[PDB]
Amino acid sequence: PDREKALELAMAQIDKNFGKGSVMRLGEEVRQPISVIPTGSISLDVALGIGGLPRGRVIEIYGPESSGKTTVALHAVANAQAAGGIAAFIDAEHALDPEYAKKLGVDTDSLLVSQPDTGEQALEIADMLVRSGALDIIVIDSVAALVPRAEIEGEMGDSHVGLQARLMSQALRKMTGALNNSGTTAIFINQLREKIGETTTGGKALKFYASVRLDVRRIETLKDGTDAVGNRTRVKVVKNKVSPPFKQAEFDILYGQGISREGSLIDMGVEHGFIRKSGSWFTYEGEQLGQGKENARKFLLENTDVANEIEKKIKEKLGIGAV
Ligand SMILES: Nc1ncnc2c1ncn2[C@@H]1O[C@H](COP(=O)(O)OP(=O)(O)O)[C@@H](O)[C@H]1O
Repeated sequence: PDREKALELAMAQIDKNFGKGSVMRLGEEVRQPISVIPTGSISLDVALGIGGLPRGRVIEIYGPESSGKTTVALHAVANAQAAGGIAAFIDAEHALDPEYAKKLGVDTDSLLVSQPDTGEQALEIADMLVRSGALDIIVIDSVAALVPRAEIEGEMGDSHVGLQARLMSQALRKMTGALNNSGTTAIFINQLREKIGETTTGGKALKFYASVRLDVRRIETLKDGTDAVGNRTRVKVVKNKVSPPFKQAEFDILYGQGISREGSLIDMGVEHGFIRKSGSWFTYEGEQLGQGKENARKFLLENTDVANEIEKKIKEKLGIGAV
């Protein structure tokens, strides 16, 4: 017996029977193009292994409110649009701020929005839009807000049943195939609430249907020195059927703004040694970026020439023109 050979032969059958990515080595150096929608976060794109959210798949972005989920979802929509894509937003929360969305580059006018009467209706409308093949991306707001018609209308069986989960099951069971054929990426936003208790009724069916699952979370409030703007987010790719999972990314979303490009450039620039972080100060090839991630953030903002050559250097070192 020759283990490594016997193994590849197994993995081969494993994948052929259940799909590419059925099994893989955490340390894999992946080489499949696989059309993506840039998360709006460079770090998150790399963490995903394919440079963004896979197209034609079900994506779940779960986490506590205010952790950055909708922002990513919105940045994704903006990116799909820029590539001449058509986006749809199934809204069951009534929270979306189109203004903030425009700010993230979303063309709100061409954005389809639906505000369903019941959970059923909501997924059914999503399913219809999907199989028309016209959509590149479709975001469903709040997994939990997809409450069953029967619950919406007064219907007390004292204890009723576990219907909403089945609602998300049967719905994903028939949508996935269409998404695959259509190539539309379905992002489900899962707002986790209530202090204590990866799921929200349908998030249990979502757990198995998703090809990518993002654990978004707020880990820090950004500052100067008691000055704030917005917080830093940490995302954990807990499920990745297209690349080795369990990776992580971080980024800053300043208040009123989306993901800070410059921030990502400083972060990755340092960890990838392109920019030199000497204690309090930041430097890029002799040039002083300033003392304080913010000043450096600002510096990079003003000197667009730098940043771009830095972005270039980081981009090259990682994801370049493949195939
Ligand atoms: N409508 C808005 N106006 C200004 N800033 C916003 C707005 N929505 C979101 N933000 C910024 O994005 C951050 C994350 O918000 P969001 O991603 O919508 O929360 P969630 O994780 O529940 O989807 C907010 O803390 C804020 O920094």
